[PDB]
Amino acid sequence: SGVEGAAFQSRLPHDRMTSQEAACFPDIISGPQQTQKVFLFIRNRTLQLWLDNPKIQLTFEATLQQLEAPYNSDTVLVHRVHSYLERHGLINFGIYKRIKPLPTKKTGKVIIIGSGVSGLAAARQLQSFGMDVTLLEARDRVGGRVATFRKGNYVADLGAMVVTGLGGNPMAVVSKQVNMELAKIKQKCPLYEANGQAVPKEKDEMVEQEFNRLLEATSYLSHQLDFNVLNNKPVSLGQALEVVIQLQEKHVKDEQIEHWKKIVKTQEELKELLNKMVNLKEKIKELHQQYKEADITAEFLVKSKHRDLTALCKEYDELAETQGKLEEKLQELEANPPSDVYLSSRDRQILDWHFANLEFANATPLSTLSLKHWDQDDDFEFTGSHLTVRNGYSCVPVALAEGLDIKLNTAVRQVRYTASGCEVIAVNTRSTSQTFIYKCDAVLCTLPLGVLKQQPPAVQFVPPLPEWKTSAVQRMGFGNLNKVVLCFDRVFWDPSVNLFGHVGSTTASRGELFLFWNLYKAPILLALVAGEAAGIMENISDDVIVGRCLAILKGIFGSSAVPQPKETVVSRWRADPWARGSYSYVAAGSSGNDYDLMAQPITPGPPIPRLFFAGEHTIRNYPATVHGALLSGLREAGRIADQFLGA
Ligand SMILES: Cc1cc2nc3c(=O)[nH]c(=O)nc-3n(C[C@H](O)[C@H](O)[C@H](O)COP(=O)(O)OP(=O)(O)OC[C@H]3O[C@@H](n4cnc5c(N)ncnc54)[C@H](O)[C@@H]3O)c2cc1C
Ligand SMILES: O=CCCc1cc(F)cc(F)c1OCc1ccccc1
Repeated sequence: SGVEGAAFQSRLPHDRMTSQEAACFPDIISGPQQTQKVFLFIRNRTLQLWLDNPKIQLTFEATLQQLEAPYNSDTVLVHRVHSYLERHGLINFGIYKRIKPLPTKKTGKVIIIGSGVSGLAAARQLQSFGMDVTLLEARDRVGGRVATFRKGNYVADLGAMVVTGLGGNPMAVVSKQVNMELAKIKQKCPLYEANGQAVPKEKDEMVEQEFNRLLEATSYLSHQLDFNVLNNKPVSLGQALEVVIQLQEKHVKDEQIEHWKKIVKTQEELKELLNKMVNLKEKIKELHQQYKEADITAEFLVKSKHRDLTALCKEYDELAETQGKLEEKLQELEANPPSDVYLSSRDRQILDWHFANLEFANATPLSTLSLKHWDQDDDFEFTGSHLTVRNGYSCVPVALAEGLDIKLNTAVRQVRYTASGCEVIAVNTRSTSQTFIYKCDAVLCTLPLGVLKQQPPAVQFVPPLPEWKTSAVQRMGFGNLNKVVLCFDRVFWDPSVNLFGHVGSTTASRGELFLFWNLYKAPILLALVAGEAAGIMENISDDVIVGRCLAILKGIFGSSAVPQPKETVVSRWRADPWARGSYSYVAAGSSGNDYDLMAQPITPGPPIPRLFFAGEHTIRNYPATVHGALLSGLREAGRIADQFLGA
């Protein structure tokens, strides 16, 4: 349906009130059910008006004018619902044409640290709400971990590049607003072994299905058997995977043992039976001779010796009947051995590609992921196919930056917050002698988790952050993932596949250049460096790592088919001082709850909150994504306006 679709697209149940709405509308939840349905229709229709045209501000008046009778008669309720949706960034978010120009006198000063998607999303909200907002950004550009390389006709994303399903995804709104060219990813992903040979289809399917089985077994261990703690330590996904593989190997060795036992027993029966048949020949050879050694007692002696001879001969033919039914049982047993091994050496390498793919998705070696919680956010996945941004994902933060007071090359060094306000201290990155002091009423910190983890600290908080916050910072995972960009003047790969895989030769290096992406107008290939390889490869120069790419590609397509690239770029996110990694993951011994602790604002002791937090590491249901960063900025903007302008 139409207004039901609008609730779904807003990640809301179309036919009941959320807890958040119950808090804000307690008179509605406690009142008659009929009025609750009116509330839900006003809410849903208001979201539909916005989602149907997110390029213009949806005002209260225009909401009222487009509601059909009887709904356009309860002016007060319509206003209450519009204001609530607006305050929480469910309408009039992103970048859109303002109908109401900005208030000329501001109310409250907010310093936002960092001009990534979360800081930008919050900044636009707070500016719409009539506040004085300034973003301090250490880089010479906006976007943070959205970072697009552009040169000539080449476009390639070094940070985020994939939009997950559009159903429920706020990026569907921003896409319409910014005019992103999205393109669905084709799922075919052929694999090539380290010698460049294609993986045969049957081995590809067999190994992939084994990967699915092994992973489901860890989830059974975790969520049915509650094997999550061992020797007082949290179990990791990698650790659980090693256990389920050990049991598969045990199973192979057992069935092998059973099979050898069947062989041996059959051999022993034949050995015994032949020995018995031997003695029966000796017994018949002795009688067959006493049949030639030969009257009335003689005419009856032949009858008796023929009766005796041919009975042993019938005994012997029957034993040769069992002799065949045994050595034919032996013959098919030797021809049907169970498997020698669980995984052939090549099978294992292929299985390690699927693990590498998973270390890509989580940005970290599997031995670091929480067995119990590594996928705690699964239930919030959007619907629809995934897409890539053919024109470069930077179009989103560049569009969101329009009209904001943004200070580039301005690195925050110290954040001071008291019950009387805040001071942010920053230095010019092009001239670190120049110092700046920004006074404000509130600070919104969107610093990446990697920067918050840095010891000694990059940014100093005065007073120091509370222990409950720093230990959450300490527990949470912050992973790494890197990309080599290869720009050619000609397409030598299969233009109709967006993905192909390189199967590494060893487990430890399985994430090295394991996945290639064909996404762009110009002849560009992105290769991923995942897992353990991601951090280690940053110590390799561009030319050497490009050379290793070209060797892989020369192995797959032929040495003469691969020309030298015209441009190359290599990300080093861990070594990047303004990121120190790629994105959070749920570390063993962490949980979703640490994401909630990260979102919690700080209040100076006895008072009102001064220091606020946004960023991909602060949103439990959508971590490590652009849409999660965006949603987190909208959330903190609502919280800050509630504090400084009233709920
Ligand atoms: C390699 C890679 C691949 C990814 N792929 C997937 C994908 O395809 N799709 C997806 O949805 N997500 C993906 N992500 C994750 C996604 O990009 C991030 O979750 C999101 O961009 C983070 O936004 P943020 O606002 O939380 O942080 P950021 O974008 O990092 O914003 C924080 C900002 O603070 C700035 N800053 C740092 N230190 C200081 C300081 N001292 N003073 C001032 N400013 C400072 C930084 O420069 C930055 O601009 C990927 C990320 C990376 C790096
Ligand atoms: O390019 C960087 C990948 C960024 C990323 C980080 C996430 F936490 C979740 C994602 F959806 C995602 O991007 C698409 C993706 C989906 C599944 C498996 C791997 C990647």
